[PDB]
Amino acid sequence: RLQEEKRIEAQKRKERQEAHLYMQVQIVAEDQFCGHQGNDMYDEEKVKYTVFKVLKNSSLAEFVQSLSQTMGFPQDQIRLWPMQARSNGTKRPAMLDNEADGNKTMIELSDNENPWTIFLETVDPELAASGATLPKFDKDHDVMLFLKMYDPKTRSLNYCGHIYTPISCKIRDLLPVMCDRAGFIQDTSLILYEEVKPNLTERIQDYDVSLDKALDELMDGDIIVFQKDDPENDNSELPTAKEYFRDLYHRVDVIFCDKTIPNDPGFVVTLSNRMNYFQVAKTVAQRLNTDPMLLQFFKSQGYRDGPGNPLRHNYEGTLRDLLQFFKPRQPKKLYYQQLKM
Amino acid sequence: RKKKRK
Repeated sequence: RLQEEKRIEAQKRKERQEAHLYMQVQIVAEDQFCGHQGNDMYDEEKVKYTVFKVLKNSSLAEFVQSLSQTMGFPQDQIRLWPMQARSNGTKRPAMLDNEADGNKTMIELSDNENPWTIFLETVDPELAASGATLPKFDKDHDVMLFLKMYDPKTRSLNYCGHIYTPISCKIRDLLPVMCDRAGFIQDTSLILYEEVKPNLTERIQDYDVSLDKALDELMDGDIIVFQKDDPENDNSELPTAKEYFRDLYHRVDVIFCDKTIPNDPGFVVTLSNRMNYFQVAKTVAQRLNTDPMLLQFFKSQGYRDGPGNPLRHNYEGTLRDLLQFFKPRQPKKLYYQQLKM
Repeated sequence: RKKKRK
């Protein structure tokens, strides 16, 4: 039974050779969207896929069959929304003809893209018994919107699912769904934003208009963030969804090392390129239970890895001006020392 | 009129 080991290298090649024949279809299921705190639907590094080695010139009906089987669903009670990267640095689900663009080879539906990520829409697992089917979708008068709730109090995003809705329907007819899915009372006054892309978070002003108008460049996969219109958002440092998405686009992790501690491993803080000295000192101060006026920061020599000039506590710049001398790996870093009393 | 590109 060692000759069963003439076949480990007979596929360590037979597969290395045929590899050009196959593509990697990376399925994502909607659950992987919960918790995600950034833009778009997930995070390619923290996302987890169900991977499919599928024949480049395979068929799509063949995939749905293989798919339905492997994951355990009815080849007719599910939907494939191929993930699609856009010119604005955003990857969102896009339509697919599950019957017309189904005469084609799998590789070309991918647009010669491998790997090929595809959002897998499944009927809810509860609604299953109910005789629930996955509702019909008119690829011309309906749209699929994804819903995120923003909580200023935690400054976190709570996924709220998706919805088939006709375009003609008006934003006002969507707010009840939002209150509901967010665990909110009905008629709770809400504020709404389309997440267009990083740093762009347009606020949706006129509710009583149809989506087709209410959303600039409406498309399947657009994203509406909503939040309570409550006065206690104003005690939050990022009171609106927009302010969160800004501070997140501007967000940057920085290492801090005590100059006096030799080979100080130091620690990481997450800061914002448009913070100023007070904001940085106040932050890093909290992270060590000591007064900010007790921290002496040093600029960056940018060449030697040792602290540069002492940073006067009246520094008129921003955190960015201090960090512009860094590159990739060079793990953006400054030096401090604790002061007496 | 829902679009096709961005």
